[PDB]
Amino acid sequence: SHEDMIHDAQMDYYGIRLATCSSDRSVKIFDVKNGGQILIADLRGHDGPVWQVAWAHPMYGNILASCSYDRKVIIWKEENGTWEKTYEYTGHDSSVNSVCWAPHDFGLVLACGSSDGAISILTFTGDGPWEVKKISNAHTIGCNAVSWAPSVIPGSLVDQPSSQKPNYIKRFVSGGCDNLVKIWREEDGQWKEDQKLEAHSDWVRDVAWAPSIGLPTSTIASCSQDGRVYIWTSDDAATNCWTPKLLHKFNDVVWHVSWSITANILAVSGGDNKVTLWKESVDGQWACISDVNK
Amino acid sequence: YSQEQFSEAASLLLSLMTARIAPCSFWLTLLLDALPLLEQKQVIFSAEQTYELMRCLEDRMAAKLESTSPDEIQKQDSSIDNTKVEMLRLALARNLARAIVTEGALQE
Amino acid sequence: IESRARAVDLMTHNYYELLYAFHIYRHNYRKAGTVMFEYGMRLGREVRTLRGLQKQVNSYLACLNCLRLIRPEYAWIVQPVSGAVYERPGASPKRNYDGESSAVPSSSQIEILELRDLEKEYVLA
Amino acid sequence: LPAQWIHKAKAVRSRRDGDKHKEALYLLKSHQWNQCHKLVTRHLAADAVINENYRYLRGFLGELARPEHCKHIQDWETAGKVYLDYISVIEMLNQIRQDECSGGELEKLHTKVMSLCKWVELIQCYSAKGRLAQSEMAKRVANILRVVLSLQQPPESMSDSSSEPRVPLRLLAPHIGRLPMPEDYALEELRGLTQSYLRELICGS
Repeated sequence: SHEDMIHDAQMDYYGIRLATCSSDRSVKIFDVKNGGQILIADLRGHDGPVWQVAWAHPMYGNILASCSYDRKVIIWKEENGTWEKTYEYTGHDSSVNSVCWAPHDFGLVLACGSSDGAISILTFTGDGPWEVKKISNAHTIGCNAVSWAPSVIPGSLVDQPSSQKPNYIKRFVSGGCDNLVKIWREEDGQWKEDQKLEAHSDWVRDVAWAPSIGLPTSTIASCSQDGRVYIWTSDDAATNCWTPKLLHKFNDVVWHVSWSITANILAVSGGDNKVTLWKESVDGQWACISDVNK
Repeated sequence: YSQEQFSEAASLLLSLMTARIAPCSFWLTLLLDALPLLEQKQVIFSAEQTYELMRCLEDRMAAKLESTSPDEIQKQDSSIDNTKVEMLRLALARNLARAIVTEGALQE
Repeated sequence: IESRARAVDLMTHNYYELLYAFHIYRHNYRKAGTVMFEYGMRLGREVRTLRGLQKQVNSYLACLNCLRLIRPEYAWIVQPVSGAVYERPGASPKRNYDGESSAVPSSSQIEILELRDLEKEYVLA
Repeated sequence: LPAQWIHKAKAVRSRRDGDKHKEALYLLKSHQWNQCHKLVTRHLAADAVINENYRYLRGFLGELARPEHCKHIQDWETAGKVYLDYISVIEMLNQIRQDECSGGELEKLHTKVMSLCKWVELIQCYSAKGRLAQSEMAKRVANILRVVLSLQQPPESMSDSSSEPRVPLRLLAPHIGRLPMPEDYALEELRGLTQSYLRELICGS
């Protein structure tokens, strides 16, 4: 199979097809069944090394996006058993590093950040245009990691019935390489400054939104190069109640954070060739409930 | 042609094209001149051989289009030349159809 | 003529090429190409000589000549499969050889044949 | 638990896997009227007309024809009940000959056929296969129209003695001339139209 080790690889909503992307310059795809699997494809195209892809929601169907070093994002849609290259964007000065789909409640818009110091957000009508939402000086240096708003999370919606549809304000988070993290809300047609966060005196590497189903509060696991893992939490941003807590003091450059598809636990890639499996215990504290030696 | 030597003219042309030599842009004019012979009531016309002529013509025009655009000049007469080429091949088809008709009416 | 042509043997005359020439007379490229292609079909079903191979080559040749005339909004043909035809008029009935299964009208047992497919076929021929 | 959600889920499942029967069934069952409309128009109409499986989409269009469904879908009137009309006329004319015919439905045949001739024009095909099914429809309607115009003078109960009536092509032509026609059977149709215009012009204005 792949000529270079895998950064990212994602199964579907249905567990029956797997996309696997390396910096090995191409991305290969298996059908998944019975425990067996046939490599159905190996999509080429990416004239920069590949890191990340992005699947979309099932009520839309089957949609993938990908970033590369060549400042190209390639956009793949599956037909008749054939995934193929549907939209592709470039115009970027530095390698496009972060791509992530928005909740289908907000729609078919991908977020696209790069260490350019600035970030675009691209909408696909699904048949039509690719609406561009480009924000310059988003960083004074560059963008490392970005996360959306997950669309629905407790805190004020208990009194809001299931029959109606609530207002969908757009917000999100990210952290860059100017030693800072930042928080954004969308209005006036554009995005403005929820929050500035300066606690990691070094560059932040990865960011983790706790899928706050059951949580009125807003919960962040921020991992930087400086070995400090901050759980940032605010019950209310309007009363400005974001506070840092230590999750773990790893002595390695702290790398990756990703919540479960089951939205229960967090996987943290450490400078140990390991992925620590942490769960916020039922009581009050964050316990590394398991590990995977990479 | 100039002394209207239809039989041996056509035989030579058949032999030459079966020899399969020279660039396409000129086989254009080749069959352009072959036109009135094809028009004339002649029984030696082997329509099937005429049609490897035309299928090679298709092959060559496809290759010509792939290798270059027939008209890189935008003028009132470039589209004239093009549509003239399609009309030419349409004339090829229609004249061959007539020749087949005459051949059959003579096979009686 | 089709009543006669189906009823009589093909080796006496190609009434199919006869009708094809009529098609040419009447400027009907669709029907002409279909006739010549189906006569190639009949030859392929019936005979297996290399002369016959040249013959189906000519058949498919002429059909795609009609293709040279066909308008893009019609780039396809129908072809239904059916049973055999009577042979030896003036002789006893039930004279049937080889043959093909009959189709089903309340469905689509017919085959629609377009540019690229038929040129695949002629290239292989 | 309301089967609305289960039909939603198995419907998107089917839209993933490609089981035509199942997407159609569960789209009907959950009544996504507009999108089910649009998808059936895209695919299912041609499928059923060319494969002659009128039963299923017959029930389909029948339940869709309910006026409230017409209210929640744009352009139901444009196509769906139109093809429902096609198929209904086809079946009833078939059965009227499956028994001994009665003019009390033959007159309705004439009235609705010559009318819907006026709206065959407004058929809009945005696909090659859509226009192909349109062509198949046109050729079949020409065939059945020839058959019925021949048989409306039944072989033992002739309607008119020997009269050659004036053809309603004076109304048919301005609308039938608005669509193209394949020269395969356009030949015979156009020839019949030739002798029609001959008498029409020898007896013109």
